[PDB]
Amino acid sequence: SVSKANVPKIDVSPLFGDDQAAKMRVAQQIDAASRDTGFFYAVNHGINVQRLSQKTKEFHMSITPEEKWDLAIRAYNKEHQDQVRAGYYLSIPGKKAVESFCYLNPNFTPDHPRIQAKTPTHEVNVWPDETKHPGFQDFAEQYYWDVFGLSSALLKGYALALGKEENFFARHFKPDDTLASVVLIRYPYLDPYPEAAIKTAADGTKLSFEWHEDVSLITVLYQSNVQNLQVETAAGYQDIEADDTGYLINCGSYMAHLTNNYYKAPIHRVKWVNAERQSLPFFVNLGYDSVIDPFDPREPNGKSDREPLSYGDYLQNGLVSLINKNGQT
Ligand SMILES: C[C@@H](NC(=O)[C@H](CS)NC(=O)CCC[C@H](N)C(=O)O)C(=O)O
Ligand SMILES: [Fe+2]
Repeated sequence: SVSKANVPKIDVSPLFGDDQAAKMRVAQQIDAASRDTGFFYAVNHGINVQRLSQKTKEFHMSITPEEKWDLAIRAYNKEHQDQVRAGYYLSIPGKKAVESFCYLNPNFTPDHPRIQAKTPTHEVNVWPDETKHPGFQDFAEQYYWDVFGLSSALLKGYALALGKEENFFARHFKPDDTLASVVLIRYPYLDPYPEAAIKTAADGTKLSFEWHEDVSLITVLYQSNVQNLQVETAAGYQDIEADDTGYLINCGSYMAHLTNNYYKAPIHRVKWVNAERQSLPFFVNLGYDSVIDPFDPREPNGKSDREPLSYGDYLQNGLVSLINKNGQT
């Protein structure tokens, strides 16, 4: 007997346009959801999301164990020391069910100043062989720019929601330096299902991934129509219903930092469900040196005691802590 969570569907199309009052009315809906369960679905987002699903299914289902070693992150392949973030995250049959492929900003090439200077969190994407996966790199790169465009529009809504000018976050979310990532997650069907891949909550619920706050400004998530997400509320954990036509949005712990917990980063987790499904998050992260002053929209004056925190240190530390709390993925 678990409840459904209030996860309103908000038409974000006005954030792409120039009707200011219409943008305010969207911002009011984002303010309301951000202060309630902390989730909403963005609809009328303009992304070709059936193609995203199909191309991702194609990749996941045609990639071979050989390819996966050749693309693997440092945790699965020691030869691959630079890859802490970007690459393949392998399955372990009998033990670990999930697997995935993470990629970063496509403008991180050997000549980008940030990979010349070896700045942490910045990596050059690895890719499969073009003729084994025809069109995949081109598809994936363009998806990165499509969701970047969406996320950019959402962030104008968050800014307006908070009483700011609309470019308040978005001006620091730039194609040249953003540390945003796409992750293409596969959660497979299996029996026998490997028991070491299931965790049990304090309430008995079986899980594929335990409670956590996201490491992001916001998170912009496509998922297949299989129900799996729960958010923690004052009244206990609630089910987030699936909607494969929409993007599930929520704040991460950096928005909570920037707003003195006014927009909280909702605590959530993933139920274990034995079904073939996709989780494709885009983590909206700012540039390495972005350091917005924390504010407080509770206060007549808007002043916060919190100290600024540069996005790169935030992210490097947060990613590492997520792995320590909830395991290597
Ligand atoms: C939405 C999706 N998220 C996840 O699996 C979890 C929790 S938000 N996220 C992560 O592991 C963080 C990956 C960061 C990525 N490698 C990067 O370098 O940026 C899910 O749980 O299905
Ligand atoms: Fe999450």
